[PDB]
Amino acid sequence: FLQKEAELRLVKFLPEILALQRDLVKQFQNVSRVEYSSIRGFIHSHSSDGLRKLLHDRITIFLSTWNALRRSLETNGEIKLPKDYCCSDLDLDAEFEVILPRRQGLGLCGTALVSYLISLHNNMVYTVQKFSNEDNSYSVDISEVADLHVISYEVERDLNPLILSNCQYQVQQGGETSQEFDLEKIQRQISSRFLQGKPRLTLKGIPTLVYRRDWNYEHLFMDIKNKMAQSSLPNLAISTISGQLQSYSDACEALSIIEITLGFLSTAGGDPGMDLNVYIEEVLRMCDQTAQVLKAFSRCQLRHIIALWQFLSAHKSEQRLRLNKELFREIDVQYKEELSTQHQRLLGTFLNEAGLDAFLLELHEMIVLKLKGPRAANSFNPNWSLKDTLVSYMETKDSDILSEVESQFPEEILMSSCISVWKIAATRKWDRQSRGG
Amino acid sequence: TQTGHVLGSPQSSGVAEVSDRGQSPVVFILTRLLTHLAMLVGATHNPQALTVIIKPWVQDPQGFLQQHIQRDLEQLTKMLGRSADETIHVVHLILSSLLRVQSHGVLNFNAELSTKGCRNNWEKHFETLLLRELKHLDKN
Amino acid sequence: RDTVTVYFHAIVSRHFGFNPEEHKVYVRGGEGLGQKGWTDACEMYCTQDLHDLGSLVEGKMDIPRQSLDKPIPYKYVIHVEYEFIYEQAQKKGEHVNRCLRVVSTSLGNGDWHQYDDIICMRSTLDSTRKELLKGKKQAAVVMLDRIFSVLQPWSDINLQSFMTQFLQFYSVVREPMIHDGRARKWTSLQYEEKEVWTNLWEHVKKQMAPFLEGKSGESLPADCPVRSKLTLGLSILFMVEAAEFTVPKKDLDSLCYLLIPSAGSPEALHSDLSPVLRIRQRWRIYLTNLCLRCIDERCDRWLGILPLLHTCMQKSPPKKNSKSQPEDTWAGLEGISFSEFRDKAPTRSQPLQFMQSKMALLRVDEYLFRSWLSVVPLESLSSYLENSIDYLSDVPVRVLDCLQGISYRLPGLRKISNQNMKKDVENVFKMLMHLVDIYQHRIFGENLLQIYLTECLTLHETVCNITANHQFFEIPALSAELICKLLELSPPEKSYEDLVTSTLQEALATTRNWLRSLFKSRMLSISSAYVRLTYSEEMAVWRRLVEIGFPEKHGWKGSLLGDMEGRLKQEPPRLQISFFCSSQCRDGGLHDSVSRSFEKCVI
Amino acid sequence: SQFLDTTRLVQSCVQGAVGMLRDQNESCARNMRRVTILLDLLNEDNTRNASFLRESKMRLHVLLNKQEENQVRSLKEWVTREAANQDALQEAGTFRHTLWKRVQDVVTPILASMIAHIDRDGNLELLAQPDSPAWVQDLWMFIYSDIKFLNISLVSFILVQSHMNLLKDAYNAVPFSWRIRDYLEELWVQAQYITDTEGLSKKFVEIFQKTPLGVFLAQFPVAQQQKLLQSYLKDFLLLTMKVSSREELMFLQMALWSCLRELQEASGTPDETYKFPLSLPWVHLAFQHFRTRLQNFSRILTIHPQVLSSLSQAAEKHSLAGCEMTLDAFAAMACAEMLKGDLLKPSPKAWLQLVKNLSTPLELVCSEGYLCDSGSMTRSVIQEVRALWNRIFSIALFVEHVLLGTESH
Repeated sequence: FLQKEAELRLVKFLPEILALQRDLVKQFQNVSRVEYSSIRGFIHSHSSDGLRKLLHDRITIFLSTWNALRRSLETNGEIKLPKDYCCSDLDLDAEFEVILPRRQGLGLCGTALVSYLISLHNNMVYTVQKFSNEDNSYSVDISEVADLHVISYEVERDLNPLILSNCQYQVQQGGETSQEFDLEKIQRQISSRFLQGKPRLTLKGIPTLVYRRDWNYEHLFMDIKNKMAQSSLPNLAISTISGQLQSYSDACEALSIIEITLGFLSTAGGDPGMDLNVYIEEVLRMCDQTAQVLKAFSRCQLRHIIALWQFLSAHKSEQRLRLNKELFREIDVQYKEELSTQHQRLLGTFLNEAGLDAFLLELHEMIVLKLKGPRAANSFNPNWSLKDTLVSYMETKDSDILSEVESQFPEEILMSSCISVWKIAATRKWDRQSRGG
Repeated sequence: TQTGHVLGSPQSSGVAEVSDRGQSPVVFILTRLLTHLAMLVGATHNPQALTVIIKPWVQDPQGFLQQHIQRDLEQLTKMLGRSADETIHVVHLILSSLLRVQSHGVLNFNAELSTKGCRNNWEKHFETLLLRELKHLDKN
Repeated sequence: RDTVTVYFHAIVSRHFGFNPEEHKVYVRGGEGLGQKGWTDACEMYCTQDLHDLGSLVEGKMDIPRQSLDKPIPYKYVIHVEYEFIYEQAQKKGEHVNRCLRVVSTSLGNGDWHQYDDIICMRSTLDSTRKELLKGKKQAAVVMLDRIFSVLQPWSDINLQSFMTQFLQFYSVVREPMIHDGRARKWTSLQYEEKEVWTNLWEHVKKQMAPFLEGKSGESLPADCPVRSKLTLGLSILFMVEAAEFTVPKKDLDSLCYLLIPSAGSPEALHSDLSPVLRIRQRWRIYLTNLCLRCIDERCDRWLGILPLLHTCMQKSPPKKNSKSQPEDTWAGLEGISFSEFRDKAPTRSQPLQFMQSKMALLRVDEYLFRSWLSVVPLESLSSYLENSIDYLSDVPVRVLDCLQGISYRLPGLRKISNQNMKKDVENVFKMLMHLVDIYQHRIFGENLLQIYLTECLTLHETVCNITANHQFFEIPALSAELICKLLELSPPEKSYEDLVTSTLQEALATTRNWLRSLFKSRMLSISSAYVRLTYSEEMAVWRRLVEIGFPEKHGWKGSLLGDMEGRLKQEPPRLQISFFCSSQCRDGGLHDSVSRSFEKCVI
Repeated sequence: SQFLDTTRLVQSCVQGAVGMLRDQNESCARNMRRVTILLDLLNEDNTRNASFLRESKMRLHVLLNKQEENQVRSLKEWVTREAANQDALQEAGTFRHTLWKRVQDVVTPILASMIAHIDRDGNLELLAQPDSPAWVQDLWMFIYSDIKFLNISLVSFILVQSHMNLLKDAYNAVPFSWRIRDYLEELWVQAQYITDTEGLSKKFVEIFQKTPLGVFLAQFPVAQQQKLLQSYLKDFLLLTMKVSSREELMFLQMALWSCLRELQEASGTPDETYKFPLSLPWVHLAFQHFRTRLQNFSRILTIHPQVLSSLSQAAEKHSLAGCEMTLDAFAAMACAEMLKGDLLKPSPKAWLQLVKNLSTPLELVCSEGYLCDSGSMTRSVIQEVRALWNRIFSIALFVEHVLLGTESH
């Protein structure tokens, strides 16, 4: 307690800064929609004088406690932050973004402060529990914390008298004045008022705003695979589908419909049965567009949806190949490099003995999910091979044919030219499919 | 990590500079005071080398370390239930007691403080000597 | 806590022969005062000598809170001579005595102020009533003077004490009350609140007069209780508002003169005066109802009340037009219908002269210029822009607010049919280009070029759709000249190139849409064997829209020429040959591109 | 106008709008429910549905009007701009199909944001729930029929957030919970800033009746007004404090109602602010005057889950909460009785942990600072629970001093 009393004295204002964070989160529930340069303009941008003074005193206290605690955050908090935050004494005329509890850029001030406060409170209560109580179940979230639940005291008004009453004077017959601090009475006095009966705080109800736009589609695939026992598409089924979507605008409409239905299914439930027809028509109730796509989806259930999506995506891209149409128009040009004669020769050597149908599909999925253009060399720099990244991406969730792409795939695929391999494979498949009959 | 002398301006209302991961508060305080006065002694010859050593400031080691020492001394006089003269007496006793510690048991540590292990060993021996000499001031 | 402080103020008449040195005064009343009934409850101390009127006397006491909203009988005694009320008792043997009713809701700061009129000694009806009425009038005047003096020094606490004291003063005076068995109004006085506030206004006018003559500070009369003109204006505002009583229209020229921020040009004085007026809610309604009451056919000095209202909100919004809200919020008014005054017969030539007399007021804030932009008549707006050359030279940024204002007012104005506002528009646009190119290119500095480009293109789009007569093409012509000259002035990353490409594309698209829009017909129809254009002055129109110098990497020489060649090709070759040298396609413009295109089409 | 079937457009694009909506991964994801309820309420058969469609039409109109003003008109002239986008043309079949696709993709994010801003906790379910009292739909329409009061912003997977940690199908009884909460909070802030803490109730209620919402609710009859009031206490209690039960929610409901009545009994006989005592602001007033007490009551409800059993008999054997509040006092009484009942049954150490966990709340409730003023019966109750609390605390000290020593040593 005397080790961390200095910072324990400032946990009384944690509800205030937390309420400020809730208000700022609710009032700015967006991304990249901020225009206020300084906090002064933001606070003066309110006609309500009472609300203005509320924000004034709240932000003054927030600034004071942040300045008082901006030393242990770089060394003791469980979140790592750069030193540029605590190097300067922030003022009222400082930048505005700092008061926003983000988690990645310049927003770690409030998050780090509240996390340090809750961490020290939790550590203190945990130590107290493991000292004497040895058991507890009382705990509350940060969504309804009050001034009654936090630990608050004033040294001059409450802490000094309680300890000064526990200074014992002893005198001997010979004449002396010895000072003794009986540990038991002071321990019971301090414990029974401040650090007993307090809840065990958890980090669940933290005021935090969403910074990442959840559009990587990978969490949707994981949610689909975890919620349902997804199954692969039967060969006759996929053959019929490819038969009934030979057009292009048909493929685009199918893409739109399946993307909407996948967006619904990833953030909700779905029975592995209950074929895609009845799911389309009456589960979410959209109107009929074209009988062709419905007749295509008729022979599929929910347990194939993602697989269907991937195949459908490939089909669209594959169509763009036949009509000599620029097939991506979105990806980086650094990957749009032509393979060399030896490269395509080894690629054809692989293609001569390969299950092209699944391989082209998965490789197209890899490009369309990760090779989006900018910000793509972080883990897929155009200097690796394909067998390593393919096996790494497929060992996660795939148990399909693997040995062909690690015992027969080219060892120098030149990832820099990654579209060329799939394009040449698709041309080979199209020639095989069309020129025979 | 974060080597050097990274510290804010002493005129700050922040934390009281509580002890680090593994040191008693009194020993840690005495050790940091001795390190600060050692940096003053070194800077009194070549302030440019210290300017390179300490990261934030570029103007004057002397004034900033003087404010540091003033804060240190006032927190020491707030530390011992003595008089400021008696705090000075205690620090003088501590300083003069480590001169008569000719007993050599300070092996297996580097004399340059270039590694964290040797730095921690130096801190360990410094803690040992500081406690040995602070358990001898009440009766002196 | 259980006691309320009541401050009794009275006047002892000269007929009493009262001497503060020798005679003492007390307030004796029933048990409602908190002391024993009809006993000396509050000692009543003299403060000022009123000469012929008598002696002004003040005192205080503490009454129980249980007495709130209840009638308490009381009278003034002089040490013993009881005060005499010239009223006949309803019940024989009962004493007509003053009634104290402390209003719980009107306590305000917690202290009540009971104002009692001149204390009259019994003279050992109509003439006596008139004399008593005169004495009460003078008493009300002097206590209003005291409430005036309470306002000094200019502080928030003094202002609150002032408003509470004035409320209690009005409540006491407007309804003279007496207590003889039961509290009742003093109807025999016939002192209706009408005459009460007639006397109050006549007293107020003598405080109004000195400031109208230019007196301020030391030059003011030494008996003037209010020293700052703005303070006196706020005081009369508070008094007339709390009573909601009519003001003579002659007195507006005075009361609106008081509120002018004389000797308050720096914003430091207004920021330091803000704490005296911290409440930002009641003052808004007060000032809005003041201006709306002054919106009558005088509307002269009210322009001075805008800065006072405009000194106590947020800072100037730098946002582009059409994004936030219409002119009400941008100018900061939100409560004045300037649309009816900007669009009407401009019989009031005063505002222009007022503005010319108050250049200094334009520096006291930043909302004043934008507010004046949306209120000035359009025909005089060129002179308004001319008068602000110094203001724009001090800060070469207010031209952004000028663009915001014009792009605000222009779409509201109806379609064009006249010649007067033609002169208005050309004059205001020429003053605009003048004030644009004279100063510098620092207007585009600090990365401010993007919003300026957006404002210009929005002005282009919003001014294209008000011209459909092929003779006002000069408005889009100088609009294109304006965008051209603001394109070439900014200093030379690729962001500027992208912005200039997009802006010039939007400009030429808007011009093209306009040219297609007003030309919804054929052209060069013959109908007489003497072929002439259905838009006779169209060719010169083209002539002014092509010479404007734009970067040749862009279009305007491959796009617009294609537009003309598409326009001409529908006409039969014989007809265009006949029109070709019909003495109307004259003016070979020294390798004029349009004449050369005419040549190419004809060959 | 007739230039495009707006109703058809929204009926087609609701699926796209709600498909990208997501809750906090566990807060009753209702995507299929959301689209089903929307299509239930997106027809023209009912006049209520027609009014909803009209209001949605005007809201979409004004939102898009404010939206396109940042465009450079290169997208305002959307037809030609789309046509020049030839890949968009070849992906969308014919030309009219492509125009419809562009319109629906323009409309879908805006409507999704509208659903997110409106369906914060389930406001839509009230309209679809049958036998809904007239005040429900009247207030929902009234709040949905304003601009300044309910201002809607815009912005990928947008987020809709819960405000009360809703249980299974909470469907907040009030048409709008958070908006009314914040509106009344800021009204209280302004009223308390402008005027001192002497006519705080009067100024707050008068500025409540000054707003259009107050004059709207004044037209509601007494029965609907009081049902709306009770639902308002319920939603405010659920929002402010989260309870893991149902009976304790009703206990808090009655406690807050008793506190409100007691506050409405503080003044002797004003007859100017008590002429509309069945009004919304009193709720906030009650909290602002009794929050600590309520908080402590919350604690004594959260610290012991079995005490509710005794509360289960309270109104049955006390008929309490008539004029003033006494539920915290009865909770203290029940806790003291359960202390004095057994004293050894679960375990002496488990007992010691129980009594020490509830030691400090029982100390707080038995404080003169806690009970500033109340009825004399309540004062007698606090004195007797003080006596019983001191007795049980002495027993706890005794056991912790002797039994621990004689069982460990």
